[PDB]
Amino acid sequence: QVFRFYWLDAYEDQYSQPGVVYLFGKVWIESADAYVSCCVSVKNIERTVYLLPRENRVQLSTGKDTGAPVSMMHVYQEFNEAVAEKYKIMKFKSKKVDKDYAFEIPDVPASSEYLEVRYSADSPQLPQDLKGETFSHVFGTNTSSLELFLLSRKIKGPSWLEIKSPQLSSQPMSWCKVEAVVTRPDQVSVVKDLAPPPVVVLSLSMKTVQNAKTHQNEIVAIAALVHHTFPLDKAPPQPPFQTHFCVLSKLNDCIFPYDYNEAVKQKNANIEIALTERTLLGFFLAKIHKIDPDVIVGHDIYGFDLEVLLQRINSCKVPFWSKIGRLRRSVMPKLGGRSGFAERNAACGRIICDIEISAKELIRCKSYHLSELVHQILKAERVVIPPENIRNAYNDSVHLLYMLENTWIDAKFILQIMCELNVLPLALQITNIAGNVMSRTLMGGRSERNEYLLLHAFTENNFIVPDKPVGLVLEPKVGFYDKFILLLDFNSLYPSIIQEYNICFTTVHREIPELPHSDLEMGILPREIRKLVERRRHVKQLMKQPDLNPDLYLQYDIRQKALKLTANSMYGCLGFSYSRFYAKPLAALVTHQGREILLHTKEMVQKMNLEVIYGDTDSIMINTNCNNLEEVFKLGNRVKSEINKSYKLLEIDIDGIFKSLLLLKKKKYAALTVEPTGDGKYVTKQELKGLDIVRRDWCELAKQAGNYVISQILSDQPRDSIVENIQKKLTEIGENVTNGTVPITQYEINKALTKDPQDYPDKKSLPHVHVALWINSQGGRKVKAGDTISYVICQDGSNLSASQRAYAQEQLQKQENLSIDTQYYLSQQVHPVVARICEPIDGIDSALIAMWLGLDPSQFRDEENDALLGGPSQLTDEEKYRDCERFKFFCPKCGTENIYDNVFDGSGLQIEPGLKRCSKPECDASPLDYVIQVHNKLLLDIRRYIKKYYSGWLVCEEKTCQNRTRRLPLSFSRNGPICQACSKATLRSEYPEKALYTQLCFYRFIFDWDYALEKVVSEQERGHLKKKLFQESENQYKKLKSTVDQVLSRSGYSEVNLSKLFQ
Amino acid sequence: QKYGSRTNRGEVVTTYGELQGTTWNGGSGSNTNVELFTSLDEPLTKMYKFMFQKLMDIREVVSIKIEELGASLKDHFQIDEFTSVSLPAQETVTVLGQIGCDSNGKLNSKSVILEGDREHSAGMQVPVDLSELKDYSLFPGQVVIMEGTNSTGRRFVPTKLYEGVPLPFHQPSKEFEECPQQMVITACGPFTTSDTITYDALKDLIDIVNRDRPDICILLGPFLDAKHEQIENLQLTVTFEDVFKRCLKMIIEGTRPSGCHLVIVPSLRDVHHDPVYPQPPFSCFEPAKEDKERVHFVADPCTLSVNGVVIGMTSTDLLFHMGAEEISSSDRFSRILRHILTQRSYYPLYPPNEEINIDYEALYSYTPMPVTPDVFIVPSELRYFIKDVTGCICINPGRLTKGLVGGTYARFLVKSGAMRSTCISAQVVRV
Amino acid sequence: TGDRKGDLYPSSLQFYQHPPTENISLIEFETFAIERLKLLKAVENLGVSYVKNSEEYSKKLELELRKLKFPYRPISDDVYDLRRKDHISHFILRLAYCQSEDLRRWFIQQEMDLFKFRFGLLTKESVQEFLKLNDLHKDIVSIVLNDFRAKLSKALALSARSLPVVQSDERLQPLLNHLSHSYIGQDFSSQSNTGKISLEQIDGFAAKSFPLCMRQLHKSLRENHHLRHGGRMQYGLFLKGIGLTLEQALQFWRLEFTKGKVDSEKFDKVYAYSIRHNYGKEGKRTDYTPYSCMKVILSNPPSQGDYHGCPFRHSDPELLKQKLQSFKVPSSGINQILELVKGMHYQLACQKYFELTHSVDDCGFSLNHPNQYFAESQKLL
Ligand code: SF4
Ligand SMILES: [Zn+2]
Ligand SMILES: [Zn+2]
Repeated sequence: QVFRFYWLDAYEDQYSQPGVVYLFGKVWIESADAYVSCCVSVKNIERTVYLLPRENRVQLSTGKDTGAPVSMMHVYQEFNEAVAEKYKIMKFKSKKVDKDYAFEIPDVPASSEYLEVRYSADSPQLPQDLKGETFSHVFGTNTSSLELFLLSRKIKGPSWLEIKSPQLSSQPMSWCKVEAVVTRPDQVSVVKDLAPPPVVVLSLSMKTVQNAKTHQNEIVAIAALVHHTFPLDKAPPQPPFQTHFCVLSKLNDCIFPYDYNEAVKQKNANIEIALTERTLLGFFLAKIHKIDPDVIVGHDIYGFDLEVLLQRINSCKVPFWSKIGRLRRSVMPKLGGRSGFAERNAACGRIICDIEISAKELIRCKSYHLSELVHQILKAERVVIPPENIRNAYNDSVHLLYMLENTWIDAKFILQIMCELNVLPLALQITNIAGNVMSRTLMGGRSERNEYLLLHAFTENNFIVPDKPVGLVLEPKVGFYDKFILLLDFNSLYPSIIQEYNICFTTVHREIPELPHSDLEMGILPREIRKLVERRRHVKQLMKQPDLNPDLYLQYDIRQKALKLTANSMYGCLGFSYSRFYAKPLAALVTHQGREILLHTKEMVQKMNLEVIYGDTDSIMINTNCNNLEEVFKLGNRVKSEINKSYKLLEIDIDGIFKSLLLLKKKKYAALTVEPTGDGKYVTKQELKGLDIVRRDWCELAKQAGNYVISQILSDQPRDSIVENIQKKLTEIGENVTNGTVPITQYEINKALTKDPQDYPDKKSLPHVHVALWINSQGGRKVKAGDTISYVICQDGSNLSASQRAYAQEQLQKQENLSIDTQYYLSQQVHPVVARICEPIDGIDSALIAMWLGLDPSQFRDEENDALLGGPSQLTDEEKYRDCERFKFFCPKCGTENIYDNVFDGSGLQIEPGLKRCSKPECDASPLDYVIQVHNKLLLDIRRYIKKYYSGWLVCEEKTCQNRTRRLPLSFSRNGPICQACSKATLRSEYPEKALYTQLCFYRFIFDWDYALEKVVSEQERGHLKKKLFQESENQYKKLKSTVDQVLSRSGYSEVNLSKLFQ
Repeated sequence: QKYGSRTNRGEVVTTYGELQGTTWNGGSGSNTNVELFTSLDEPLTKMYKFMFQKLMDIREVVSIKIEELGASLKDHFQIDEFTSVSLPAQETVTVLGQIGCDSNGKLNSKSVILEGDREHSAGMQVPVDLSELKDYSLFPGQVVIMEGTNSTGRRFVPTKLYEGVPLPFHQPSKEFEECPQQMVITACGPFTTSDTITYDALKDLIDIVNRDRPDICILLGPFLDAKHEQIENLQLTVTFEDVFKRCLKMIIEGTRPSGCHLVIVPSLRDVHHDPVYPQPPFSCFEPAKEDKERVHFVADPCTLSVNGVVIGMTSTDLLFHMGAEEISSSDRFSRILRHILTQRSYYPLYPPNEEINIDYEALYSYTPMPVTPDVFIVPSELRYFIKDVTGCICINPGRLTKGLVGGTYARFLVKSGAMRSTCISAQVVRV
Repeated sequence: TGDRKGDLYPSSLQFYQHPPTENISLIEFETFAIERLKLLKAVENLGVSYVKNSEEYSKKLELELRKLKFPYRPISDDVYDLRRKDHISHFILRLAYCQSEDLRRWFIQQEMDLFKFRFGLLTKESVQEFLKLNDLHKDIVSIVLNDFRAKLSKALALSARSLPVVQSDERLQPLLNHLSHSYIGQDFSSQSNTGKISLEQIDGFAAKSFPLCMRQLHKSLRENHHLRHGGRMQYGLFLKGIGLTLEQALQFWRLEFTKGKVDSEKFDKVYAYSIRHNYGKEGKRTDYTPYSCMKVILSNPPSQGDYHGCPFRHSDPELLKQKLQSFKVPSSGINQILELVKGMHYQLACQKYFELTHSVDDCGFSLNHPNQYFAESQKLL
C-alpha cells in the first residue's frame, strides 16, 4: 500500500517524544471525492553525531599530545569503550564519512574525515562540549528530529509525499480525519510535478471587553468566514469565502436584550447565542474541529487572539483546548518568554496567518493596524466600535446585531487583505524555495526561513552544518524640492556584494577580513544567491513573452516576488546574531563594502550634476533637477548605467517619482507621487508620511493653517509663488486674530483627561488640568479620567503663565473680564504648526513666520554647508561665542553691572583692559582692585554652568511636541533617545557638551591677554598696550585665566585621546 | 550670639546599644588601622575628567545597572525567565525593570512607569497600575522584579513585588581579633554659623575631640558651603581656596594632641571643589610630614575599613533626596535606608535630585556598595537618628550647625567580632 | 628638548609607520587637520599647474611649506614641534581620507608628491641617515616612493577597517566626514573694512572685476529684472562681500525688481526681509556668509532657468567655449581653460581666465572665493 499526501505543516516535541515528528496535510478520499486532513507520525529518527578525530592522541588529564597518530579505529574504540558506556548508549552504528566545515568553531579543518555515529533517539544526548583523547569535537548532538528528517529525505517545503507500508495508529494522536504511522523515515519519499490541493481557510475575528475588576479580556463575540476549497497556485476566489458562523455571548450579568432570539432569527444568519463564555469557547472549539481549517487567518492572531483564547479556555475550564490545533495535547504551551508569541505553537498543525506580519513583509504602510490596512489595501473605511460602546450594545437587539456585523465585517476585511496581498501563494513559493516549514514562513520574525536554504545547500555539498544556538546613512538633506525626485531601490545591495566579491563561509578567513582573491572559485552562498537571481531573471524573461495565459502570468509573478524576497533576505543569515550561521567577520565585510558602494554612488551622482538628498542601504533619493518626466527617466537610466559599470551585479530599479518633495526626515515628508500613465502623461497624488500630530490639543486655527501650508507646498507651483501665498495667508490670519474676526469656536482647545486632575504631578503647568480642577470645584458633574476638557487661553490681567490663564468657554462669555490671548494663539498654536512645514524651505525661518503672523521675531531667533563655508574650526571669535553668556560683575562700590566680553575696551590710545575702570563714569572704583571677588564670581559662574550641563534637560525636536524631561529613556532610535510623549521624535540636550565647552572657552577668551594682543587688538593699540602701566593688569588677567584653564584641564571634551583613535 | 550662649551643651539627644559612662575615652588612634575597603573594584582616589557625557554611555550604564541587579535577584529567587515589559501578557509573567515617573513632578501612585533593560525589553517603558498590589514602596530609579499581567498591552498590573536582597555582611579576618574597641566621632557640615565665617562650631568639635581622644574623626562636608549667605552675595575678601585651606589647617593642627585619624569627605556644596558625583577626594591641601599618616582624604561615597569594621559614609543627603520621591502603600526613613541597602548603591535615585551633578560612568564605577556596611553614616537635613536596618547601624548625626543655632554630632564604638553587635554603642550628642 | 621631548622624531622625512600616542586638545586637532589639508591642496594645485621638476614648483611648494610651518629642510624644540605637527596631522588626514576609494587615491597621490619633494631637498648625508633609520641618485627616490606607497595603501585599508570606532565621536565627525569639502580660504562674513562702493560702479565692475559666476547673475538681473532664490542669495551675498551696505542693497534690488512685475509694497512684503537677513548675523551661516568657490561648485546645482552656480562646472563645455569667444579671450588661452575644465580643475580654470583678462602671467594667489577674485582685480585696478 502506498499513501500519497500533500504535507503542509510539521510538529516536533523534543522533550516529550524523542525521535517522532508529526506531518499534517491533505489526503484524497474517493469515497468522499474530497481532500481531508491527515496526520502522519514518523518515528525512529536516529540521532546522527560526527566525531572529529585528533592529529595525535592527547591525555585529557594533562592536555599534552602523546604523539601517537590517531586512526579512525582508535576513535571507534574510544567511543565504544568510554563514551558509549559512560552515557548509557547501548546500540549504535558507526561509519567513516568525509565532510567539510567552514563555520565558527576554531581548529576544525576545512575538509576532514569524521566518525558518524547513528543511534536511537530514546538513548541519552551527548554533551555539546564532549571531548576525548582521540576526538576533539562532537557535531550534531542537539540536531532536531524534524531537521534531520527534512534534510535526510530532501523535503523542501510543502509537497506530495509517498509513504510505503503505512500502518494504523493504535489510538488517535491528532484531531485529523486520517492517521498513519511510518516506522522508518526512509519510507517517506518526495513525489514531484503534481499540483497542490485546495485548502480550507478560516478568517477569524473576535470582540473582547476588558474587565475593570479582574483585569482580563473576556471574549464576547467571534465571527468566522470559511472557504473550503482555497487555491494556493491560482488566483484568490471571488467571493473569498463560502460559509460562515458567528457566536455571541452575554457579558457576565449584562443580560441580552428582550428579543435577542427573534432578531437573530430574523437576520437569517448562522448566529449561535451562548449563555456563557464557557459555552462560547466550547462552540468555537467544536466548530474549529468540524471545519478543520488548514489555514486560520487573523489580525494580531499570534499576539492577541490566540493568547486570549487560551487564557479564557483555562479560566473557564473548557475541555479539549487542543482542538484549536491538530495534535492531541494535554498540557498548554509555555508562555512566550524570549522566543515570542508566535513560537509557542498553540495551534500546532494549523498554519496561522497574521496579516500584520505578512503586511509588514509585503507592503509598506503608515501603520499596520487593521483600519490602516483596510484603507490602504482595500480602499475602504472600517468602523471601530469604542470599548465603552460594546457593553452598551446590550441594551437593544439592533445594537447587538450591529456589533456582530462589525465583527463579521472585520473577518471579511482580514480575508480580503490576505487575498489581495496573495499571502498564501507567496508563502508557499517562499517555503518551496527555502525548503522550510510553511508555519515558520508565515510566523515571521526570528523563525527559521533562509537558514533552511543554507542548510539544504551545505548538506547537499558534504558539510557539517553548525549546531542550532541554545549601515551607513547619508543623512537627509532637509528642504523643499520643486523638481522631480528619483527613488532607487538598493535592496539587492548585499546579495550583490556577496556575489561580486565571492563572500562566503569557505572563501573568507576568520578586524574586517580581507576580500577573497579572484582566483578562488565561487562559494556555496554566492552560488545560491546567483541561482536565485538567475531564476528570477528567467521567470521575468518568460513573463515578457506576449500572448501568455493570465493564470501562468500570475504564477510567474508570484514566483518572481518570492525569489526577490528570498534573495533580499539572504543577508540575515550572516548578519543577525541570533542567526544559525552568524559570522561577525563576514557581516562586517559585507557592511564595509556596502558603505564603499554607497559613498561611490554619491560621488557619481554628484559628478552628474545631480543631488543625492537621501541615502540608505535600502534606497537612494536623488534630486533630478528636471521639469520633464522623460528627462527624469533618461537620468534614471543613466544613473543605473553608471552604477552598473563599477558594479556589474548591482541591479537597481526605480521605486517611485515625486514631482515635489518637502523632506524633513526619511518617513517625514510631503510629496506629489507621480504615477505615469504612458505616453509622457502622468497623474500626481498627494502623499504625506509622518506629518500626523500626536498631540490632539490644537485649536482649529492652527490645524487649518497647517493644512493650507501643506496644500500650498503640494501644489505644482514654483517656490516663489508658494512662499508668496504662504506669506499672504499668514498675514491674513494674524490680522484676523488681532481684529477679533475669528469665530470663538476656532479658539477652543480640547484635551483628554487620562487621570483624576489632582493626580497629575505637573498639574501646575497643565492648562486642561487647571480647567478640570475648576470644574470640579464648581460643584457640577465631576470630571474624571477619560473626559475631554475644552478651554481657551484668555488674558485676565494676572501676570501668570498661559497654563494658569486657561478658562472654559462659558466662563469667557460670562465673566466679561476675560479676553482671548491672541499672542498665545499666534505664538504657541499657529506658529509651531506652520513652522514645522515651512522652516525646511530655504529662506524661511521661525523668525520670518513670526513676523508674518505679526509677532516679535526677537522671541523666536547642516555640517556639509558649514564645511563648504569654512567649517566649525575656522569661525571668527564673534561667531564662535555668540551664544555664550558674557561675564557679569557687580561693582562693590556703586553696584552697577559690568558686562565683559573682551579683554580690552575702547579704541586707540584710549584702550585699556576691561577690568581697569567701572562702566559707570561717576564711579571711580577699579574692578582690578577687587580681583578676589572677580575670582569668586568666576568660580560661581563655572559652577552654575556645570550644574546646568549636568541637569540633563532634554527637549523633543518636534515643534508640535516640545516635550521637556530630565529622564533619559533607554528606548533609542538610530538618532538618539526616543521621546516618550510622542514616540516619534528624538530628544536633544538643552545644554549639550559643546555649549559648556564653548562657554568655558569664552571665559578663557575674555581673560587671554596674549591672544587679544595678537588677534583682536590693532597695531597702534597693541603698541599702547605692550608697555608698562599695564604689567599689573597683565599679571591679574593671567591669574584669572589660570582658573578657567584649570577647569578646562579637567574637561573630557577638550582632550582627544589619539591612542583610542589610532590602534 | 545665639550659638555661644546655648545651654544644652553636651546633651545626649539619642542613644543606642550598650549603656556607657557619662564620659567617653578613646585610644588616640594607637592600635588603629584605617583603610579603604579592599574590594574587587578600585576606589576613587583622584580626579577624573568630566563634563563629557554621551547619551549612549548613560543609556548603557543604566541598562547594565538594571541587568546586573536583575541577574543577582534572578539567581537568588530562582526565577526562570524574564519577559519584555512592553509586550502584552494575558497570563502572569515576571518582569525586571526600573521605576520612574511619567512626568517631571513628584512620583505618585498614578504616575508610575516601569522601564525595562536593553536585554529583555529593548529599553521600552510601560505604565504601571498599582491597584492589585497590597503593599509596596517605590522610588524612581529602583530596580524591581514584579509578577503581573498586561491584558491590554498598554498598562502593566503588578500582582507581586519581589523584596530587595541586601548584600552579605563582611566576614572579618582574625588579624583584628585582639584589637580593642575603637571610638569614632562623626560630624557633618556646615561647620560655621549662617552669619559668620569663623568656624566656632568646628572649634568646639575640635575641643571635644582633644578632650575625648577618639580613634577616628569622620568630618563630612561642606567645609566652605556654597549656600552660605556670605558666599553667594560675594562679601568674602579672600579666595575660596584660602578659606578652605584655613579650615583644613585648623582641623588638622587642632587635632594634633588627640592623635586621631581624620577622615575628610567632600560635599557637593563645597564651593571650592569639583561639582561632580561621585566626588573625588580633596587634593588642594598637603598635610605636614607629621600628619600624613593621620589624614585620609576620601571620596564621596566612601567605604572605610577600621580594624575590620566596615563603615559606609556619604555626604549626599540621600534621605532628603529619596524622601521627596518615595511612595508607599501605608518608619519611612527605615524604608528608605533598606531601599539604599538593597539596591546596593550609594545613590540609587534616577533621575537625581536637582542639587547633585552625576557623572554616570563614575557612578557605575564607584557608587556600588561592596558589602552591607556595619555602620552607615548618612547625614541629613532631617532629624538625627540611630536606626538598625537589616543589621546595619544607620547613623544620622544631623549637621554640626543648624542655621543660627548649634547642631549635633555622633560618637560610636566599633569592635570587629563583638558578640552581630559590631556597634557596641552609639550616641547623637549636642555640640 | 625642553620639557617633554624625546627621540621620537629623528629625521624630517618619515614613512608615517607608528601612530601617535599623545593626548592632544580639540583645538590642536582641528588646527593640524586644516593646516595639512591646505598643504595637500596646495600640492595638488601646483602639480596641476606646473611640472613637478620645474623650479617654479619647488619655489611655490617651499613658500607654502614655510607659510604653514611644516618640515621641509634638514633637534631644536621648535623643530621638534614642527615634526610633531607633521606626524599627527598626517594620521588625522588618514582618518579623513579612508572612507572612499576615490578619496584614498587622492590622499595617496598628494602624499607621494610631498614626499618626493622632501626627498629632493635631502643632502646625501641626510639621505643616508634616512635610509638607515628606516632599515633600507635620481632613481633611488623612485624605489623609496614605491615602498612608501605600498605601506600607505595598506595603512589606509586598515583605517577604513577601523572607522566605526571613530564615528561615535561626534566632536570629530563634522570635521573628518567633510574635511575633503572644507573651505580653506579667508573669511568675508565680517566686512570690517571693505571700502565704500557706489551703485554706479557695480556695472563697471561686472566688466572685469566680477568672476563669471557673478557676472552671469548680474547680466540676468539686468535683462529679466529678476533672479531666483539661489541667484538672489549668491549674488546679494557677493555684493555684501564687496562692501555694499544694507541700505545700498535694498536700493539696488528694489530698483531692479521695480523694473518689472514688482512694486514697492511687494518688495517690502516678500523680498526685503531676505536682504535684511543677508545683512544680519542670525541664521544658518549660509544666509550671511558670502559663498565660496566650493560652495558654488558642490552645492545647489542650477536647473533650467537658474543663472547661479559656477560656469566652469555647471555649463556645457561647448557653451562655455562660446561664452569665452564672446569675451574675445585668445584662442590658446581658451584651450588652456577648457583643458583645465576637463580635469575638473574648475577653480584653476577660473584662475587662468583671471590671468588672461588682467594680462598677468602669475596671479600671485590661489582662487578659492569669488570675493577674493574681486579684491585681487581691484588690487590690479
Ligand atoms: S571658480 Fe569660483 S570665482 Fe570662478 S566662476 Fe567658479 S565660483 Fe566663480
Ligand atoms: Zn562701579
Ligand atoms: Zn516628542
